[PDB]
Amino acid sequence: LHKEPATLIKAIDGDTCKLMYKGQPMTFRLLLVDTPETKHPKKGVEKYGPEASAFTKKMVENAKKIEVEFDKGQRTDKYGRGLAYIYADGKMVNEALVRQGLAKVAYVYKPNNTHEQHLRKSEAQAKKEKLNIWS
Ligand SMILES: Cc1cn([C@H]2C[C@H](OP(=O)(O)O)[C@@H](COP(=O)(O)O)O2)c(=O)[nH]c1=O
Ligand SMILES: [Ca+2]
Repeated sequence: LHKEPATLIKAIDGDTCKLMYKGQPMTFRLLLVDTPETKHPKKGVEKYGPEASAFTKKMVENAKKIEVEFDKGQRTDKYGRGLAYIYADGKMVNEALVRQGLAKVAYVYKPNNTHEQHLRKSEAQAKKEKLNIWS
């Protein structure tokens, strides 16, 4: 995979944000994970949703550098959101969230699953430690 620079425009929630990519604003959705919902009425504000948003927001807003890394399959979903692993100063937001128990490994669609095992080992550690979602 290859990392590419991006510029934070606006953090929306734990797993969705707007970034300037290739001189074009677009919303991105984190690959392989799912932070709780805070916008959709069908799900309501799920437990830990706000916590996940705050964690992500702090992480991306305080970064000197943001990079996006597409996987080997499709680069956008049906809603036109970019699908990537996002790094804030070299730290993967997707993993950071899972490690804290603020996200679950979800939507594993191949061939977009290069980092699946890494994220799963982190989720296991969070459950093991009974963190947030796993408390
Ligand atoms: C992470 C991801 C989400 N999605 C879709 C699945 C869900 O569609 P439906 O909305 O039709 O259920 C939605 C979940 O994202 P949200 O957590 O933003 O809702 O986005 C993909 O298509 N591919 C992906 O890799
Ligand atoms: Ca979500």
